[PDB]
Amino acid sequence: KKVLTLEGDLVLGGLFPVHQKGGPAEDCGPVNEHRGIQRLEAMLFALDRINRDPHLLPGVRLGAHILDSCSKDTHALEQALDFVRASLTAITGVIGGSYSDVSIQVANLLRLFQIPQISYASTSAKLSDKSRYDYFARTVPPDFFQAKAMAEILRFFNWTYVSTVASEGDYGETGIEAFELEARARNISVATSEKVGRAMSRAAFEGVVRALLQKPSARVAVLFTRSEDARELLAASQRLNASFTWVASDGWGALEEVVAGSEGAAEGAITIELASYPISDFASYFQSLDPWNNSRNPWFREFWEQRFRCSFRQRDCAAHSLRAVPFEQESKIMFVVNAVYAMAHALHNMHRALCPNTTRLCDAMRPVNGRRLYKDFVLNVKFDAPFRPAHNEVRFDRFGDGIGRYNIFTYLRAGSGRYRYQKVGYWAEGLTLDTSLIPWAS
Amino acid sequence: AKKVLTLEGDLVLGGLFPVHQKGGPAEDCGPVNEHRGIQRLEAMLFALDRINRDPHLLPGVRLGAHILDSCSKDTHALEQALDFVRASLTAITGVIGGSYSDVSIQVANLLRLFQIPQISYASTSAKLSDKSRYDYFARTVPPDFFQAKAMAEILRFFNWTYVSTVASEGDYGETGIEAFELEARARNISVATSEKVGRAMSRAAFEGVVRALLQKPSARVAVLFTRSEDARELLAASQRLNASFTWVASDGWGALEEVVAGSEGAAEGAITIELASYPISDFASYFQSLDPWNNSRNPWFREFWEQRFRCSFRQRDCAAHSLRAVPFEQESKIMFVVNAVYAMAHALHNMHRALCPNTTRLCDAMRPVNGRRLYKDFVLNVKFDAPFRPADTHNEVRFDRFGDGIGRYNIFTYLRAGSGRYRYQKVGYWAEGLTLDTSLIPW
Ligand SMILES: N[C@@]1(C(=O)O)CC[C@H]2[C@H](C(=O)O)[C@H]21
Ligand SMILES: N[C@@]1(C(=O)O)CC[C@H]2[C@H](C(=O)O)[C@H]21
Ligand SMILES: [Cl-]
Ligand SMILES: [Cl-]
Ligand SMILES: [Cl-]
Repeated sequence: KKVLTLEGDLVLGGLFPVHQKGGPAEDCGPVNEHRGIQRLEAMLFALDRINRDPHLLPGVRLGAHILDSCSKDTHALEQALDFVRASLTAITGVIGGSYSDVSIQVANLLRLFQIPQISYASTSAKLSDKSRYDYFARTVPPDFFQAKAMAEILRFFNWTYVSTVASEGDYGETGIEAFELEARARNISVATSEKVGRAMSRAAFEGVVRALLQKPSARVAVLFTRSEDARELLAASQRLNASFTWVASDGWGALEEVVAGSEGAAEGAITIELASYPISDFASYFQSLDPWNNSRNPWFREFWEQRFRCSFRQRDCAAHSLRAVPFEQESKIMFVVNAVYAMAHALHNMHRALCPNTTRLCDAMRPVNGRRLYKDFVLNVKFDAPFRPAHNEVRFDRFGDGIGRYNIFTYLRAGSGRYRYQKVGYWAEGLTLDTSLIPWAS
Repeated sequence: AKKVLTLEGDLVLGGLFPVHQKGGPAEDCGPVNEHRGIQRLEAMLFALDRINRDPHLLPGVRLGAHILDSCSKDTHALEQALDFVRASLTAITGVIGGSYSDVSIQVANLLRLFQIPQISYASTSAKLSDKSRYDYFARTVPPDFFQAKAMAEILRFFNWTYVSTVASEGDYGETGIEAFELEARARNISVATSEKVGRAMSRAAFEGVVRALLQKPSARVAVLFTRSEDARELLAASQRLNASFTWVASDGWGALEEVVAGSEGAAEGAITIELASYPISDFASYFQSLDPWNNSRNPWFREFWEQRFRCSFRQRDCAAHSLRAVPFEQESKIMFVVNAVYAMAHALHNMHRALCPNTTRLCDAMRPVNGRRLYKDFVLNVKFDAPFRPADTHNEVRFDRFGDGIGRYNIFTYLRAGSGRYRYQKVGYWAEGLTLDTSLIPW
């Protein structure tokens, strides 16, 4: 498989779902544009800015070794061998992965070589356990909080009889387990609990929907699903003409790919995303990307062909521009940039203590000690989030986690007939909803 | 800790045993583990000696060992298991173990990256049957769907319809109880409460579990899918709180003495399960003849001796003891250990017969052994009479399509015998249907 490599004095590993999961034979399927390509390019954008920052590692260039997880933990683990083979390349730290199952599988390999790891999207509560994930940190909070936010949405609307659907794996199952605990504490009962396996068919999704219809009093379906599972569930529901009030986690969030083609089935859905903002300079950087000037990204030409349904062989790709089309910044881009900066700040603070007389890598950091870097620097960073709007701070808590803050969205059909996500609320140690923005709310 | 049991050979087999219990929050390794630790490790060494003398099983190919200690911890086991792959980055042809499902899964994730076949003698988690994830794993034991079905059938037989469940956190406990619950539901069995035992539970936290179970006085039956230490500590807490429960426990508790020792009263009337087996021949004699001077090959034996006879070698006079003098109860899964080692030798033998026909020695075609072909073409197709089987038995060793063993279990009850001593009695079995006889059950 191909790899993205950038030269530096210290090299940061990267892990992203550049491609979707493949079919029954192949590990890798189509290019994953939003949570794959954009997130990868956000890490490249962050590295470029750090490398030109006079106040952050002025004498230490940050390189990269970025791998594709193909949205599959076993494939991510096979790729993750490149990070450790230079110990039986030299990787100082790893940024990634996205999926909780990928981050857990990778963390269990990285800790064996004391490589620090910072995830920008893995929300599984299991990852908060430092006796098991002692080299793991994340810029995102655990789903202990997300599950409360979802139980409280149901409690506010008095939805006391609901069904649940969880993605098989750490994320979905432990997320739904936390949701169900939090719902029972607020006297919300569960009609049925469905599961979506890691290799389900389109007909098997229709089975899930039929199973949810077997309890007609439960109109509210609570999802702790991966985007693809939310997408297929919704497509199955459109096909069987089933109507549900969806309440879904960040896996769905405010992704257009989830609802595209099943807008009618999704209408009225309440979704959650981790509280974030779009990073302004990232948008001009991404929209400038060009298949002729972006050779450092080995998956960019395959992304271009898919996005613009063109062929470089057929010479019909140049007519397209990311400048000439609309740009929707993926919700967790801020978390990617914060993870790269958190690692850069940690190495900078380590450099200040270990190399006081030079801006260059002194012998004390040849090589970088993984234990010290994680325990005494990564966990202790505290800085103002870069490219933030006119206020956020990057830091890790005692479990190496981010802050439990969430945005609440609703999926609606506007007066024009066009569909959109609309921010209707917020959760941060308590629920705040603006019912005037929810079309079906009284 | 960092001791490794090494034995030279033409082909080296990796080994993995919980030679020590898990330590406290500051140490990876705790006290030496006699029954599921020392005895199983010794059973592998016993099998290797007997294979290495056998003229019909690899006559010109000596099998070596690289045996590691998991310390009953999946993170520790995996740090140790790097030894198995550091060459492929001495060469390891296949691996025997581990015991705990979480250990076996963690190691299988690593070994498959290097196409290293693995055979467990005790990990029963259904997750391990998934060949999209554990394509180099096989086992001499069945997956826990069968154990969980057997448990739901035991309840249904006695009309125990409102019950409680206790699971050790992880892929053995949680998935075992989850399977049990689906089988119990279909048999009109309800669940009062479901408790989880965390990996770092305190004496107070176990008492909290007992009180959580007491909050439902209608449910006197508690179904356990727990690791032996969790069951030991839950019984200890029940004894402390004068709590009375009808225990229905998986192989984790099984027929272990250590689980019941000191909590006999809280344990009395327990229905426990173990995988169907027999004590093997020659091993009882092999184990009892072990001394701190002849057994230098096992670096953990002196520490086992010190624990067993409650003495110290530094202070001396530990020597004036013998395993022959003390009684010997062969650990229930010793047969699975020997079967796993023999399964690998037979797969290696059959591969040798096909790829090296012109010599009894290791030819080029097996220099190195191709792990993918070893697993797919030979390990999955082994079929042989179980070594050291008892008189007038037709036990065979084989694997199904997915590398799993056959769902056959023995059912036990924990009772006070006529001599006043507390003990486990065989009162039934499950092999595609429940057979138990009420007569041997005192209640
Ligand atoms: N929070 C998730 C997880 O697996 O931990 C759910 C699905 C996938 C989300 C994302 O990449 O934005 C990440
Ligand atoms: N069957 C178990 C498992 O973890 O899969 C339960 C606890 C431990 C048992 C044993 O070593 O005898 C093994
Ligand atoms: Cl990923
Ligand atoms: Cl083990
Ligand atoms: Cl245990």
